[PDB]
Formats: sequence, structure tokens, C-alpha cells
Amino acid sequence: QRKLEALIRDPRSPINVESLLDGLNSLVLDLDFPALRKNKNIDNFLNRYEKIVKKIRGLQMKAEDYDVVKVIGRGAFGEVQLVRHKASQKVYAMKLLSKFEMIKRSDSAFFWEERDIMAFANSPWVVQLFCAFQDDKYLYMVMEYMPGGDLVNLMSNYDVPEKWAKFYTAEVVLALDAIHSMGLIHRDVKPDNMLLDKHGHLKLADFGTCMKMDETGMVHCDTAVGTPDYISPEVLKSQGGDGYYGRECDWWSVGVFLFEMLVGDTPFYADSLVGTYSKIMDHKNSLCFPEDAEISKHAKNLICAFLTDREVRLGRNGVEEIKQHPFFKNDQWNWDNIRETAAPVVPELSSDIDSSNFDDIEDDDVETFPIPKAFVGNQLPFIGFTYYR
Amino acid sequence: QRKLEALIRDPRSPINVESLLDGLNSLVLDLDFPALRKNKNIDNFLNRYEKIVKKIRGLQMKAEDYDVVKVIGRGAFGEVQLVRHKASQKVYAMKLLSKFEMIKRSDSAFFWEERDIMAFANSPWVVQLFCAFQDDKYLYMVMEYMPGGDLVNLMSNYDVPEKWAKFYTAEVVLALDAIHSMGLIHRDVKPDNMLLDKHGHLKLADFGTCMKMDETGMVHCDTAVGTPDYISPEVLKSQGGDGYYGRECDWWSVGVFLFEMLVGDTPFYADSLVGTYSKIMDHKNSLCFPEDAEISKHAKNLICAFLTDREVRLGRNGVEEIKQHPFFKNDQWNWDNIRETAAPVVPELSSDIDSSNFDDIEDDDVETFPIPKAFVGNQLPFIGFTYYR
Repeated sequence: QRKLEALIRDPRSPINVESLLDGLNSLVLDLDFPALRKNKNIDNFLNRYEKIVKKIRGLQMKAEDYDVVKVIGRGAFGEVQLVRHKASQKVYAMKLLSKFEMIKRSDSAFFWEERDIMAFANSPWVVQLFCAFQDDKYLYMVMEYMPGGDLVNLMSNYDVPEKWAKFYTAEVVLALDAIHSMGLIHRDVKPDNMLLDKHGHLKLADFGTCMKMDETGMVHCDTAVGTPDYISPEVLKSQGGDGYYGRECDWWSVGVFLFEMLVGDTPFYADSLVGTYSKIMDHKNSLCFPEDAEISKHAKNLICAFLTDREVRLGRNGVEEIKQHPFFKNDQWNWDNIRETAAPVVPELSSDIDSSNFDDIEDDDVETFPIPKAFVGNQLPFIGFTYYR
Repeated sequence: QRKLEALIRDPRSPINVESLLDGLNSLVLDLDFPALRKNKNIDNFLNRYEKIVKKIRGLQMKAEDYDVVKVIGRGAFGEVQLVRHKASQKVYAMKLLSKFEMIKRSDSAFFWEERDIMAFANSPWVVQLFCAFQDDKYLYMVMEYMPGGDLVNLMSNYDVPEKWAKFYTAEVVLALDAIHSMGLIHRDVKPDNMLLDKHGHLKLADFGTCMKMDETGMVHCDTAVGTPDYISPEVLKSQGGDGYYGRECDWWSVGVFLFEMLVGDTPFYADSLVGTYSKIMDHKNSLCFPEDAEISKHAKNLICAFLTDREVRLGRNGVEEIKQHPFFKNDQWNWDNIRETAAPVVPELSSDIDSSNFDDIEDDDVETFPIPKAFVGNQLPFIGFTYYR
């Protein structure tokens, strides 16, 4: 029996126990429709394993194990709800992901893996996955709660000075170097994904965009982000084609971040989605700083070093030349130790479910798979998704 | 997450690792067809597990681990072969059960339940199952080799005197009591199913007939045959209606066995099948012993006590009254020690693959499932069938 139990044991293996449970659990859902039960063999199968399957679903991991405290986000695929695992009394942030909606129409995988290789790295710059489970209608992702909110809410609540901008930019740079060292590139760095913890220190979150690189250090996918205020030219060019951009697409985003933090608006803002795309494409000519908004030459120099063609953009020789940039001189922190210095904005958190750093959200009614006639097997793409710390 | 791992661990459970691996392996077998793979979900799933599945199938116990010494039986569902496990060098008998011929004849069940009840109870009176597994075409049951042949062979080689018949009947009685105690009725007691071990002692074998009982100990259906000469009148009338029978059908078969063993022919023999059925329905009238063929007044008595209507048949008030019949007097064996006394026929056996107590066999075949055009799940009914000690 030698190697068999070992393949089942390895928690990274695709045929460990919780994958076998996912598999059998999915197969049941794809066969329990009163059309398919006309088949002799399908009916007998369900009649035996139906009972014990619901007993499993009871013991496994379920939305009922958690209390919905408040809704802190949405979502387009689901919600971001502040939850308290009743058994552990612990607080988490849970992202619901509608399946069906998760069928972005062409090719998929496996799918997760990006989030897998992040969790198994446990960087303190990346919002951390603890548990991940599913039912018939949703994928569930249980993350560490970030009670300081995102940097959208921060910039809308403060006039960010350059002393703060150094700090938040530096921690983003250290987070991107962390993700890049895992073999991934983010492709969606924006203030929505920059989240602050108990102490006002920043972590990056993956909203499903991170991708593992070539052996050329490239990625070439297809799959989008919708609004482009923070997206580089090489990514926009490639949505039509494929089209191989490197890790330096993320450093463009840092430049956009630093512009918005010091200026008040994004560099290529426009009413229309079109106008922003065309303005980003025309960045050699469209980028400019407002007449008033006073900005140090060092800061203005760094922004422009990030917002150029990816041929000459700052940081495609490695991250070291980002750290050397004069804008990052300060009396308060070293790159060596910044995550244990004092943050500029420490949140005033009064309890462990304080969510005052998250805007309120209305109650919006969900859409799902069509009931099939013949076996279509909608659930097979999620065999292996369930994950336990 | 407590007694979930209890469920998978326990090999009594219907969803241990074997059932989960059976589950996955069937899911792949039923889905890998060029027709169904126009579906993207199904193709995506297969591309992920296809490879690692063939790996398991290789690791798992499989028909190649066994050398085939000789075919000793057959077997409308497949042959019975004397095999030798290559790693353990041990000798077993292996039944093959064509999956195609198993679904047709009949519904449904389960099945292999009976045999789990029998395996995990492990009576020395019942042929012992050791391993059980499957591939795409066949089912496989590895049992202990019974090198002394069946009692059809014995009765055809020896004029059996009464002192021998006392022994063999006694062991059939103790064996049926074991099976009955387990909540099973055999429904198929006949010399074919009575096999002799190295020492000349007797065990019963299930040929897929044993059935699990009532809350009292008496359940119905048919299904079924037993086998024409040995069927009780209640099983024969039972094809609907007020048709319902318990353990007392096996005790009819004991009496038929004792008639043949002492007379040389079955009590209700006939050229046609319908001749035997009509004699059995007319058993108050058709049973009679050849005047010459000498039968002690006790052997006549026991036979006639078994061969009557079910409500006056020996064994309705339990087995204890079968044991104190005047026929079972002897000086050789008690009822608590009989299986450690001298059997009347010990087969001298030259090696551990001697098969001289089994006739020769041959004549090729093979035949399996029509290729599906959509999903039909022809491998679903066998999920959970894999068994190991």
C-alpha cells in the first residue's frame, strides 16, 4: 500500500481526504435533479450515499459555523462580511464567491493555486487565508480581518503628507517584493487592496488577480481587471492578445498610488472608461501635476520614474534601486525594520468587531446555475478547493 | 471536525477512503469518453485527475498481483480461478464477476452487504473473504481456497454410508446456524456450495444468494431462483402475493441434501424443470424412498421432518431440536467439538496448488458496456465495493 497513503496524506496533493470529500460531495450535487434520476444507476447511487453525505456537510465547515456581524464589502461575486466563528469566538473577514458567476466564460483551471502558494508562504505583507470551504452556491474564503480599512478610505479622510506617503509607499514596495519572490505578480495593485491592521500597518490582498510567472518571469493571461486607473500600459495592450508582461506592471501601480496620495486624484482620471484607457496609453503626453498642489522634486521624480515605458521604468533591475530613491530618506524607519516602527495612522479600535473604518452597504436575489437536463457537471471545477489551515 | 475523521477511519463506514477512491475512480471511468468531453467542465476535471488516477489504480490491489494457476469453476458471471499472490506467495480462489452481467440480474442493491456482514463476522463455517477489488470490466473476490472440492464430487465418488452422512449433515447444520445468527438466510443450500478444506471439514459458500433478514428473522422478495432440486415449496410459490419467507427454507434444503446423500438421487428429480417444481408443490404426495435403498428409520425420520410444510418443519423452534435427533447419535463427535474430529474423507494433497478435486474447464467470451453518448454512470453501483483485511 506504500506510497498510496502518502499521496492521500500530503495536504498539497489533489487526492487528499478533503479533495476526495469535495469530489464525492460535488458528484452528488450534479446528479440530484429529478431528470437525471430516471437513470437506474444514478438513482440507486444517490439513495445510498444521500444520508451520509448530509451528515458530512454538517460536520465539515459551513456558513452556519460563523456569525455575520456586519457587511463590510461587495463584491460583484458576493459580499465581504465580518464574521465570528462561534466555536472559536474568533473574528474573521469572509469573502463569498458565487459559483456560476465564477465561470468567467473561457478557460479556468485550478483557479486556486495562486492563493494556495500564497497561504503556504505566510508573508506578513499579504492578507492571510485561514480556512476556505464551499457549498452548492458559494465559495467561502476566511481571511484575517483588517480593521484599519483600505487606503481609499484613508485618503478620503486625510490630507496625506509626504512623510506618510513615504511610509505607505515603502510598505507596498516591500509587499510587492514579497509577492514577486513567491513567483507571483499581482496585476491589480490599487488602494482597494491595501489594507491596514490593528496597528496601522499595510498588507496587500489578492482579489483573484495574482498569477504565477513563466520561467522567463512573464505571465500571459487573458483575464482582466475592469477599471484601469491603476493599470499599466503593457497590461492594457495585452487584453486583446495575451500578451506577456513581467513583474514591472506592479511598479507602475505604485506610481499611480503615489500620485493619488499626494495630488488628490489619479493621474489619468477621466469621466469615461474610454478616456482613462486612452489617457493611460498616451501617458508620455498626458501625465502632469496640477499647478497648485506642491510636491517635492524627489516625490515628483519617483512618480515619473514609475510612470514611463516598461523599458526604462524604475525597478526592472530589481527592487534595490527602488529603495535607493532619495524620496525614501527619513528619520523614522529603515527598510530593514519598517513593520515594527510606528504607523502614521493608528486606528482607534474600541472593540474586536469595530468596523467604523468600513463604509456601510445596502442590502441589494442571487442567480445561480440553471437546473440541468442531462449531466453537465457544474461542480467538478471546485473539487480540491476546500482548504483548512 | 471531530468524528468526521472517525467516519473515514472506520472500515464499517460507507465512506472510508476506499469508498472515496472508488467514488473518484468511477467518476473518471464514466466521464472519459470523447463524446462527454466536448463539455468544458468535464474535460477540465479529467485533465486534472486522469493522470493521478491511473497512478492510484496502479498502487491499489489489482488483478496483476495474482498469478493464475488454474480455472476451477464457472460461472455464468465469470470464472473461478486458483490464484497465487505474487508478493505474499499465498494461494486463494478468485471469483470474477462481469460488471456488465451484474447490473442486469438484477436490482440493485447495494448487494455486497451480505458479504460484509459475512466477512466481518468471520465464521469458521463460511468460506472466508480476504480481499475484494474491481477494474473497469470485472469485480474480484479473493477467498480461501477449499482444496477438498465440493460434495457433488464426493457423493459421485463414494457410496456414502450413514456414519459419513451424520458428519456432513451436522456440519451443514452448524454452518446454517452461524449464517442465521448473523441475520442472513442462505436461500441456496446445495452440495455445490458445500466445500471441503485441507482437512476434509465443510464450509458453506455464498454464491450471491444470502439475504439480510426482517426484524423477526424472515424476509421476502424474489428475484430469484435457488436451484430447482433444492428449492423449498414456500420459496417456489413466492413470486408476489402472500409471498414471504424466513430461515426455514434452508432447513428444507438440508433434508434434500440428506436424501441425495443416502439414496443417490434427489427426492424430487425429474427430466424437465417443471417436473421438479410440480413434484415439490406436491411433496406431501411425491416424496417416497425406493424400498430397497436401505435407510435407517432415523434417517428417514429426519429427512421427513425437514421435508414438510414450513409450519411443522424441523428448525422452526430453533436449531437445538435438530441437534437432539436420534440420527445424530455416534461416538466420534459432539456438537461442540465436531470440527476438530476426524472427518470421514481427508483428501491427500501433494502441493498447495493441487486441484484434483475440481474438474477441468474451458471455452473462452468477454463482453462489456456499450459506449455512452451522454453520462449514464455505469460504474456508480460498484462504489464502495472495495474491501481489504
